[PDB]
Amino acid sequence: GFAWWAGNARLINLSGKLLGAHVAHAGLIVFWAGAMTLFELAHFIPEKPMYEQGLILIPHIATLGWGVGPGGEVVDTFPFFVVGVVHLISSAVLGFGGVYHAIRGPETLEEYSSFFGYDWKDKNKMTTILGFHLIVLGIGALLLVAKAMFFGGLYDTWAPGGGDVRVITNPTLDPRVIFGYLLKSPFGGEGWIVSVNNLEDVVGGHIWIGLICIAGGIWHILTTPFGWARRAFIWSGEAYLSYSLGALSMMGFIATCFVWFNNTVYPSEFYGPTGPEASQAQAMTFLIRDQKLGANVGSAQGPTGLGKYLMRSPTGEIIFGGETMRFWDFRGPWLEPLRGPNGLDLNKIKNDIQPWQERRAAEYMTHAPLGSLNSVGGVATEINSVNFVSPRSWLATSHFVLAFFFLVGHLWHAGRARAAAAGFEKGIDRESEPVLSMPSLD
Amino acid sequence: ANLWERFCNWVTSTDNRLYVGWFGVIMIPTLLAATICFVIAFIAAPPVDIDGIREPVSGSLLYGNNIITGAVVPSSNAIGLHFYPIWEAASLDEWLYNGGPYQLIIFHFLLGASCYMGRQWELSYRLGMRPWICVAYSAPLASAFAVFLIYPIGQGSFSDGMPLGISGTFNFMIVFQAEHNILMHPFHQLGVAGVFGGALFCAMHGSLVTSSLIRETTETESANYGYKFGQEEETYNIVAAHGYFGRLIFQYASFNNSRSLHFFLAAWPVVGVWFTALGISTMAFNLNGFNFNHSVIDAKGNVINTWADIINRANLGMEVMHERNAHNFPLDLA
Amino acid sequence: GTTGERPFSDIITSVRYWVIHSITIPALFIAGWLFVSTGLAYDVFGTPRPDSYYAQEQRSIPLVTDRFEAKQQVETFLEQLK
Amino acid sequence: SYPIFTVRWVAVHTLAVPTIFFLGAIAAMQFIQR
Amino acid sequence: AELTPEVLTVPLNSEGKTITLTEKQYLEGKRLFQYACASCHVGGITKTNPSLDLRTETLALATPPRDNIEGLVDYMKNPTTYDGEQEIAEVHPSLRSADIFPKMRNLTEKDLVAIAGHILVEPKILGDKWGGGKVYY
Amino acid sequence: METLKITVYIVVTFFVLLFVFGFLSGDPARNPKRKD
Amino acid sequence: RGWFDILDDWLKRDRFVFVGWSGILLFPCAYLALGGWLTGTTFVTSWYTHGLASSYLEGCNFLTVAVSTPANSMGHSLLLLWGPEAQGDFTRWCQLGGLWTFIALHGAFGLIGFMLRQFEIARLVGVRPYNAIAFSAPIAVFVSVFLIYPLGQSSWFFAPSFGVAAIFRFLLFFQGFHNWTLNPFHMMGVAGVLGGALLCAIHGATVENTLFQDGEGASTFRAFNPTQAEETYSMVTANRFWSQIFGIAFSNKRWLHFFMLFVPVTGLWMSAIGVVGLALNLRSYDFISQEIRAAEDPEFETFYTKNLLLNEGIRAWMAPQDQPHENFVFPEEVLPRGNAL
Ligand code: CLA
Ligand code: CLA
Ligand code: CLA
Ligand code: CLA
Ligand code: CLA
Ligand code: HEC
Ligand SMILES: CC1=C(/C=C/C(C)=C/C=C/C(C)=C/C=C/C=C(C)/C=C/C=C(C)/C=C/C2=C(C)CCCC2(C)C)C(C)(C)CCC1
Ligand SMILES: CC1=C(/C=C/C(C)=C/C=C/C(C)=C/C=C/C=C(C)/C=C/C=C(C)/C=C/C2=C(C)CCCC2(C)C)C(C)(C)CCC1
Ligand SMILES: CC1=C(/C=C/C(C)=C/C=C/C(C)=C/C=C/C=C(C)/C=C/C=C(C)/C=C/C2=C(C)CCCC2(C)C)C(C)(C)CCC1
Ligand SMILES: CCCCCCCCCCCCCCCCCC(=O)O
Ligand SMILES: [Cl-]
Repeated sequence: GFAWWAGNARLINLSGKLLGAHVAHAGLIVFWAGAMTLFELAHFIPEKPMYEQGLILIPHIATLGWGVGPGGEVVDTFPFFVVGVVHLISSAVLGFGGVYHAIRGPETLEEYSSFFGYDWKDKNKMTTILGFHLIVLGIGALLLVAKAMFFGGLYDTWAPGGGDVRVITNPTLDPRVIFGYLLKSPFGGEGWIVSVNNLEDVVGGHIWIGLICIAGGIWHILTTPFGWARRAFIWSGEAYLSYSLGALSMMGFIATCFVWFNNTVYPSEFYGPTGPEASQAQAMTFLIRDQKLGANVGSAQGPTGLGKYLMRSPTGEIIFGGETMRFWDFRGPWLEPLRGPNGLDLNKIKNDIQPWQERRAAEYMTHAPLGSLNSVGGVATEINSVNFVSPRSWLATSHFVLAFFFLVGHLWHAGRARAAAAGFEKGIDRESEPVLSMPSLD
Repeated sequence: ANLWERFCNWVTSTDNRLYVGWFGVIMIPTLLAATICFVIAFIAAPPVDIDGIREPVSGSLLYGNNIITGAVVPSSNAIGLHFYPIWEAASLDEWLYNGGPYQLIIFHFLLGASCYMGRQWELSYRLGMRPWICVAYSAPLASAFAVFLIYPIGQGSFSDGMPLGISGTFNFMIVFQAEHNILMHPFHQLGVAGVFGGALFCAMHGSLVTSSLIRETTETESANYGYKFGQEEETYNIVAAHGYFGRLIFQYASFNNSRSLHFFLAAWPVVGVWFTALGISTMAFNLNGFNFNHSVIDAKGNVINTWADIINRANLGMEVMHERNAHNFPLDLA
Repeated sequence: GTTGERPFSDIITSVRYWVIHSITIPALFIAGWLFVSTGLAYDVFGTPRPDSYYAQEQRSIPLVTDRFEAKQQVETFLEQLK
Repeated sequence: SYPIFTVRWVAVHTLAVPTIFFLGAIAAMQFIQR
Repeated sequence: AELTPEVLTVPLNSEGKTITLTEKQYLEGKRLFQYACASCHVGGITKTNPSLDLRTETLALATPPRDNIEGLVDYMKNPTTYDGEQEIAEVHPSLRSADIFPKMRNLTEKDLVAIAGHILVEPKILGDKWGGGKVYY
Repeated sequence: METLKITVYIVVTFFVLLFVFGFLSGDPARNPKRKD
Repeated sequence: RGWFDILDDWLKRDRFVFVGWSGILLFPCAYLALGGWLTGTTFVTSWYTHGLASSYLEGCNFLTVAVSTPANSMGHSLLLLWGPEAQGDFTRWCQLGGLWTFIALHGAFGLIGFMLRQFEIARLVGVRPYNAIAFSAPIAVFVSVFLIYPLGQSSWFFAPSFGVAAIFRFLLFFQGFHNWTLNPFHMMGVAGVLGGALLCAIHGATVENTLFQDGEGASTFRAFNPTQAEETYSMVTANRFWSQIFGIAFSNKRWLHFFMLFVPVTGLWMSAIGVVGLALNLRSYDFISQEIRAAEDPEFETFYTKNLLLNEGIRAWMAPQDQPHENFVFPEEVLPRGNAL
């Protein structure tokens, strides 16, 4: 009894047409991944940093070690083409199965086959489908491990000499390290799992997750939910959707912070510098300029009494001064050579800054992730000239919006699933209004 | 008869004057902590070094503020996004100087308000209501997350979160405009349409229902006494209201279905405020309002100013003066 | 329910409607196009053309500064471009 | 029968006629160069 | 006002020879300046060293004088400090350092003249705005 | 300060456990129509 | 039947767009106000009054076009087409700012016409005139901002210009020059507008989530009938919910809907009063006690003093270009600026 604007709710109990909707939609996702990659490649100019060109998919491929060499220079565009073509081609297969199952195939699957058919309220069948998909997911996490360890490695921004593709031979297996990330505070200087800063931990985490997902998949194929879980959940397709919307919302907010703060699995070479990074790079830049002119940057007192170039963090570490004092948790391969045990090392600053560090700071300061909606780069008062919005801002903002709306959708569908399960989603029975049979509050 | 199940029955009782519920078990302590700390800080907290430059800003009444100027001041820029509970300070004196109370208040408040939203779902379920009032409240709730949590996360510091005070609020608005040109951002423009439109439709609906009240009283008594709580009959004539409003404009621009009408009332401001909350939340990552600065130039290349360049002059005056001691380098990159 | 005018949906799906308006709509569009492409819009409203905001060696705005001589000031400024 | 020309007809054309004209003029403007 | 040949006439060298650019060259120069330079030099300033701008009077006092096509084209090949005492190709884009500044790789000699001409023409159009910074926005 | 830290940890743990166990205690059944 | 009564008959016929006697004032004035704005934003410059481009023809977009105010030198001239300034020359009239007064004055009489239409239709249909009364708030805002405010100032130049960005500039002007955010009358306006939007949202949501099940569909809109006498949602359950969630709730539907009229209308009326004060520069600009302390005690700092520095920046940095008739020349060295920026 749904209206046209809620028309996809008419599929809740049509397993065959619903399968087609899902598979056709999957074709749309893979189609966009292929079409967008080819569009990005058609526009790609190798002499410009990726992040001056509005690219978000080529950076993901480069990060896996395809197409790039030392320093992130693009050496071969063919892997990008391949990725895009194969996705694009694959979307026709998914589109074909999708429209066949949506339009021509059995409307319900329960009759054609007891294996593919399902009842939302069949807790055994639901956990079995979940188990299969967990196994698939586990395999997917192990593919990343396979790439990193046996098929060319990954791009490592921390590699000595400017960054490079590196095979991961000793992934981190120590669960104190792997699960230690899951227990770190999400606040500053800690950063929960967003602080992962080396590829050994990245790959070992995916070994763990792959194994965990396969084990849990096997578990759910073989079990039925225990009574305590039976009594805690709503068992209906809309309820299950609502659970997944909540999970996607959570994941999207996490992805947002990943791309905004992490410069390891989102190398700044490809994505541009992070906000903290660019701010630090400004202070580095003027420290360099002023020191070259003769300034003693360690002893220069600024207007407030705090150091103009250098000051202490609240726990004593020597850090950049000015407003970037807030960003002293930043860590990046161009800056760490200057760090000693007590923070920034005055003797390294005076003696060991290299031209490539000067260049990188100047580049990152002038490519900070600030810009207008019409892609005028810089602070809001800047004049037109530079066409630039950082890929990090594009990826952060988009995924914040999506994550927010999916939380709304979680609330919408979770509340509706509860009300429909108890039988009052269409309104209050005039003849049995609960409040009319309750005592008054006063 | 079991202790836990009796506790469970009291927690979820529909007979409590104020509903508690499981969300209430978290909401009540966190709102009380935020409220008590807020009241005490507003009255008596000493000055706070908001921008981390050893330049403390007095926010409380006893230190020379009135109701309009007073604020609980954001925590120090020196802290940034670091977690600063009391037990991390060497002393309360230190915690107060560095703006500790702000953190305690906003974290307890955001948790408590979140649970307030869940509590709205929860009682609707206990009462056999439909469930989505809580979805309406997600619009103001999202807006508070934006200014107290998301914007600091994006800019790297709780010192750039919204101060808990009347003039502090205006300070936050002005700085935001200089750094993000929020007025030229479509999501804020949608917020204005949501809020202006919400006020419009509030007045419209109130005046149309009020215009069509059925005569049930005399000139010597308030017409409100013509309605009795829980009566079954509607108290106004919606067909007369529609007959007036459809002629004021034209027939098909007026609702005759009260359900669609009240759904529209709900949806317009909620959706507008979602957008404006998303505006703040995405300007948190410096995707700023439209920049048409020097977009119009003449045949020779002279800039021809538009009203956008005049906005820019105002934005510049805000930019160059804000936090006038806090910048040592030429770009205010966060 | 109705005041006797002809329903819109009946009109805009009608053959006669589109016989007339397939002419009148493009005609109006083209008229407005020509109003601009001929330069007439500039002259009617007094709007400067891209070459007519400033004189060649001029970065002063031709701002009207008198109420009752305003008409003549504008005219003086325009002749400084001929 | 239905009348052709009404007050409604006038109100509609009072707005539609200049709208299309303005739209054509604003279209032409997109090709103006300095 | 318009882009006349008078405005498009700039000094070619320190000896007073002049060259008249076409409108095409000027617009090419502008586009290329945006491609390769504006990230630091938007509006004629220098974001990473604001003490040094692209105003003609500043360039005139550079050693080698840079207020002419030749001086600017050379600067793009082999940049020096303002007093000419040190070569700074390793920290400033130039053809000499196109290995480390890749945007310089596909610049032709003609592109260099166009960029140099844009830098010399723009203060003739914009006045104090060119190189003056936010005060003049 | 450590006494304070411990107290808050304990108070928070306590309330959070009330919340988790309360919603695990057959919450779907606590409505006025169908209880299953 | 006299001629007047036959014209009454015709004016008051039930048709797709009701006309009425009020229509004779409303329809020409509204269409002229609207046509003037579209005409000016498409074709007309602000070069000679403001030194600004302001039309699509000139390269502006929907956000930056405006019909701008006349030059300050016009004072409060009506700027009639046939008046002494334009002398019947339409072109010069456009260039001098005549379309601004044209829109504002036709707009004002159109607003009167519209409120008269609300009265007229309400009398014909037999309802009470509260929608007309509510509309007094938009009227008060219009006259106070577009008419009274510039009349207390030097000229129409300082009224709002009719455009998106131009209004944005107006907001910012009011901050920097009038400290308008500090004004308790604006604050009451903010509360009535934000309070109205809250009431709108919370009332619509409440109704939609206290509906009676009056049909079997999952789309609950179908189970309403405009002639049913029964309430379509439960006031009783609504009241219980809000009483238990918030502590208090409405119990009287009439009071509820009057309150919805009251809150935003009152708020708008309050803001209009504050703007009447600003017509005279009668601002709530300062707190004297704060200034006395801060002048004497250089360590005393509040969010109030921080915001005045921002205002000072706004004024010095925007005035020369925003008020070109003043010929302000502020050398670099006199501009207020913090460190580095
Ligand atoms: C990803 C988006 C998506 C997907 C995949 C679906 C899928 C589906 N919808 Mg939903 N729907 C959507 C969006 C979507 N919808 C939106 C946005 C709306 C709002 C308007 C609706 C409103 C809606 C309603 C009101 C209803 C559905 C229904 C259905 C189902 C039957 C439709 C049918 O027989 O049409 C028949 C249509 C055609 C025969 C026309 C052609 C359609 C084909 C598939 C176009 C394919 C083009 C493509 C280029 C082909 C490539 C081929 C190549 C791979 C070989 C189907 C599973 C129906 C349902 O549940 O049935 C019980 C139903 O009543 N939908
Ligand atoms: C998860 C998605 C999914 C699911 C659950 C189903 C389920 C079903 N389909 Mg549909 N189908 C799908 C996708 C899906 N299909 C796609 C993508 C296509 C297009 C190729 C089709 C085309 C299709 C047709 C034409 C027909 C069905 C039929 C059926 C039924 C019986 C299938 C059978 O006996 O195969 C048994 C098992 C096999 C044949 C083994 C296949 C092994 C696969 C191909 C390997 C895994 C692929 C891998 C993940 C991709 C690798 C990535 C690569 C891009 C590099 C069943 C209800 C039939 C039906 O409903 O009859 C009424 C029928 O006639 N399907
Ligand atoms: C998509 C993934 C997925 C999904 C949807 C499910 C779903 C389910 N699982 Mg399975 N499970 C999975 C993956 C998944 N599982 C994997 C990979 C494993 C292997 C480890 C298992 C192992 C497993 C076991 C051993 C059991 C289940 C059970 C269940 C059921 C109850 C779950 C429940 O109450 O959770 C709600 C969660 C809780 C009540 C406890 C919360 C604990 C977390 C860690 C607290 C953290 C909260 C914090 C705010 C978030 C930050 C994370 C932090 C660690 C950093 C449900 C059908 C139960 C069942 O009935 O089995 C038949 C059961 O006993 N699952
Ligand atoms: C995995 C994601 C997912 C899935 C599968 C569903 C599935 C469903 N939803 Mg849920 N929903 C979701 C996410 C999801 N939703 C989110 C994230 C939200 C919050 C925004 C909601 C909010 C929501 C509401 C409010 C309702 C549903 C309803 C429904 C049912 C019918 C929906 C329908 O026919 O739409 C048909 C599709 C349309 C009418 C098209 C909508 C077009 C959108 C709003 C605009 C998109 C434009 C985009 C931003 C880009 C434009 C840019 C530029 C061109 C300007 C169906 C069971 C309905 C329900 O309860 O049924 C049980 C219902 O009333 N959904
Ligand atoms: C409801 C209709 C209406 C109203 C209220 C207005 C109101 C106004 N218009 Mg608008 N106008 C309208 C319709 C209207 N207009 C129409 C339909 C058009 C298109 C033609 C215009 C076009 C228009 C323009 C172009 C301008 C105005 C202007 C004005 C303003 C000045 C009017 C004035 O001074 O009148 C003076 C006249 C009267 C008040 C008439 C009084 C009637 C007298 C008493 C009778 C005379 C007796 C007779 C001469 C004796 C006969 C003897 C015989 C034998 C010789 C005012 C805001 C001006 C403006 O906006 O300024 C910025 C302006 O320039 N109007
Ligand atoms: C930052 C990464 C820059 C980019 C990109 C470009 N320039 Fe630059 N320029 C930059 C700095 C830090 C300096 C000062 C160098 C010094 O220490 O003296 C300069 C200087 C110039 C100059 C000289 C200005 C003067 O003498 O007054 C010129 C003419 C100049 N830069 C030109 C120029 C061109 C043409 C560029 C694009 C090819 C370009 N710069 C890019 C920083 C940066
Ligand atoms: C159901 C439904 C629906 C949906 C649908 C869908 C969603 C579909 C999908 C589909 C799809 C998803 C499709 C796809 C397709 C694809 C294709 C068909 C492809 C092709 C390819 C090609 C041909 C290639 C080529 C190439 C190459 C190879 C190389 C490079 C170059 C180029 C690119 C050229 C709708 C809503 C509408 C409606 C209702 C129903
Ligand atoms: C890969 C990687 C890694 C790793 C990771 C991992 C290992 C993770 C894990 C993760 C996990 C392990 C997670 C978990 C999660 C969980 C959650 C998320 C849950 C939730 C829950 C809930 C939701 C509940 C609810 C409820 C309640 C509370 C009561 C009753 C009712 C219910 C049930 C509803 C690292 C970092 C090293 C690095 C990089 C990469
Ligand atoms: C002033 C004047 C006058 C008058 C005039 C007039 C009256 C005019 C009118 C005019 C007009 C009357 C105009 C119109 C125009 C229109 C337009 C220009 C439109 C546009 C639109 C659009 C662009 C839209 C779009 C869209 C969107 C965006 C979304 C949705 C869809 C749509 C499509 C709607 C006279 C003569 C008396 C004289 C004096 C002066
Ligand atoms: C109340 C309704 C008022 C209607 C006003 C319509 C006005 C149309 C008048 C247009 C005529 C302009 C003629 C200008 C001649 C001026 C000569 C002079 O200034 O000495
Ligand atoms: Cl700084």
